[PDB]
Amino acid sequence: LTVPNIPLNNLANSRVPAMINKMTVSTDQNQVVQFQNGRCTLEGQLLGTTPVSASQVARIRGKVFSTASGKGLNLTELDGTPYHAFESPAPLGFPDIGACDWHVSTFKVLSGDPMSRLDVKQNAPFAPHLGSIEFTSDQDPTGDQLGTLAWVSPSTSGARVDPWKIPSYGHLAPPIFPPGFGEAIVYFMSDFPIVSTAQVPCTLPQEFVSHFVEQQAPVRGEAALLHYVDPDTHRNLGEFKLYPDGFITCVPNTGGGPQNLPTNGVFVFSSWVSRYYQLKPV
Amino acid sequence: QLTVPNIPLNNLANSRVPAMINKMTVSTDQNQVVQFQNGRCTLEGQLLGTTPVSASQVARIRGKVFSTASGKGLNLTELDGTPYHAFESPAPLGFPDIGACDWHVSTFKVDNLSGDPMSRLDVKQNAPFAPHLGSIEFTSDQDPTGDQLGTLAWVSPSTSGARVDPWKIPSYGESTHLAPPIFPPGFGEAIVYFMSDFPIVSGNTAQVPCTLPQEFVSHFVEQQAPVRGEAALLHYVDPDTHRNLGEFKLYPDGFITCVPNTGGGPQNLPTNGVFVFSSWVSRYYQLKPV
Ligand SMILES: CC(=O)N[C@@H]1[C@@H](O[C@@H]2O[C@H](CO)[C@H](O)[C@H](O)[C@H]2O)[C@H](O[C@@H]2O[C@@H](C)[C@@H](O)[C@@H](O)[C@@H]2O)[C@@H](CO)O[C@H]1O
Ligand SMILES: CC(=O)N[C@@H]1[C@@H](O[C@@H]2O[C@H](CO)[C@H](O)[C@H](O)[C@H]2O)[C@H](O[C@@H]2O[C@@H](C)[C@@H](O)[C@@H](O)[C@@H]2O)[C@@H](CO)O[C@H]1O
Repeated sequence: LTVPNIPLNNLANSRVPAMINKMTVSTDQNQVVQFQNGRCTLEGQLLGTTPVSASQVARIRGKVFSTASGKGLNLTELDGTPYHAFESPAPLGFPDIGACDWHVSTFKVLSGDPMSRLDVKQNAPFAPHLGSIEFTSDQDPTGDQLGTLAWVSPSTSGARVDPWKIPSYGHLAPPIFPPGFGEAIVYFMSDFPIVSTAQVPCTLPQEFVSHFVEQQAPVRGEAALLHYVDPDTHRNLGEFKLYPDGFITCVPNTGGGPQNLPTNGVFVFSSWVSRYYQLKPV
Repeated sequence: QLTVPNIPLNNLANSRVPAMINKMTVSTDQNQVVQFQNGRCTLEGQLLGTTPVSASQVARIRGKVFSTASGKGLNLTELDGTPYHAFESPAPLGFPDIGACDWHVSTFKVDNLSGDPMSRLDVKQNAPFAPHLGSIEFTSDQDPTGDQLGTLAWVSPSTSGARVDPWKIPSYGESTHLAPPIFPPGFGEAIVYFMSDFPIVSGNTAQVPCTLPQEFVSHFVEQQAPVRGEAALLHYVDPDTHRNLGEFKLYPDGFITCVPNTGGGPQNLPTNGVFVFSSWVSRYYQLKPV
């Protein structure tokens, strides 16, 4: 097993199309998350709606159809092949930013302005598991539309967007529980236009996901001990544990944590360790 | 030891636009020379041109809005906001390389958002287009200010009568330190182009070619493998049956070739195959047609 030999700031977010710009721990270190993207086991098994490429993250494709009030999308996979309402929560790569309006910029798969912005609410007709969502748009999209989540905003006036939530979809990756004993889940944060924190967290950089899928490495221990290394001085900046279920922890120093580390370090696999191997605080 | 990504073609990203690869092809003129600045990396992991590491850096722009007596522009930075220094690159890393057309780039202001946060920056590749020196002019129907970060959304012709040719690169300048041209390397070989659907208005097709899938680029950067021959022989393999569907050569300078059958080529291959490194071979190794 290896992890990507790529500095953190050259890694992509796995929940929105953006680069990672810092790490952090949650304000409540017992907080449980259940992100559906950026989920993959160390052996390379994708979970939830997680796709392989950073260019599949938080994208939607579907055929426009007429609903009672306007238009909707009958979803397909991003490659245009049919979506089958089966075991996954939604088509692969479907956004997982819950409890907010989405604004998705799509094109018809040209003359004039080719873009449509689809404004999607997560209310009753939002049924991505079944394969359909509704939208309003100031443009006139028709046919086969492919696009990318552009920004998010509150579901109702006065509400706030919490990008730590996931949608109700109508094989949902399981919750990630802080494993105890002072360890805290490490979240990888990206700037992203959120109207009304304005950073989106994820639990694995996208290139970690493709790395695990590509490598199909056997898991040889209860956790993988990683070092976060300065690529210029080659000094070890901190210890992290990578768990088989596909998330990373550290022991954050009180009043601090991985948010105080440089954002240009490289994670390097060091050794397999037991589940209760104690980390040096960071 | 050199490997290539164990990822099927349809799960690979384009290295010139933010899109997934949906097929391979060869150019209609098989002697056509290209000089793309993104998707460029040697087998030893040396990035060339403006090529970034991540698929989510591809064809993106960041900069600070400034005004002139005549209009507005962006003073470019790198995508992480750090200063862009004109040195040995054509532009900031990840900067689009779709030449000779108007660009339409959707940006947001980095940091307390209210209302519609997006601005569409309309960029012309005329005189004020000087990304190598670190600035471009734009017009916009919105009101972007401050630190704007965004992604190429679509492209359209420079003039009314014109077409978009996504096989061209910009004029970045003046010496701009371009990644060198890629010539078809002889022995009946044709460069393999990886295509993605993308909104090109008034292109002959709505597709953008690139010469390396983006995950190949990051793979080479990570691996930092030594080059041990004049070319790497690859097989394109069906992941279910494990059978070899065709021979390809991967060159040290960072591109892939095949010998296409007359009237055909890799465009006729299934799109769910995986490239696998086979062996190092001589420059003169003659490929079986595909
Ligand atoms: C449909 C539409 O055009 N709505 C505009 C408002 O934005 C909507 O806000 C609601 C919640 O209030 C919801 O997020 C929709 O998805 C938004 O499209 C707009 O409100 C202003 O901008 C919003 C994004 C909101 O977040 C806030 O910034 C502000 O109230 C109003 C005001 O210009 O115009 C509406 O047309
Ligand atoms: C500034 C503007 O919005 N102009 C509209 C034209 O779009 C511009 O076309 C020029 C080239 O003529 C260039 O591509 C700019 O980037 C565009 O913004 C528009 O042209 C029509 O739509 C274009 C996207 C393109 O498909 C063109 O072939 C087509 O004629 C014209 C016509 O609607 O209106 C202009 O106001």
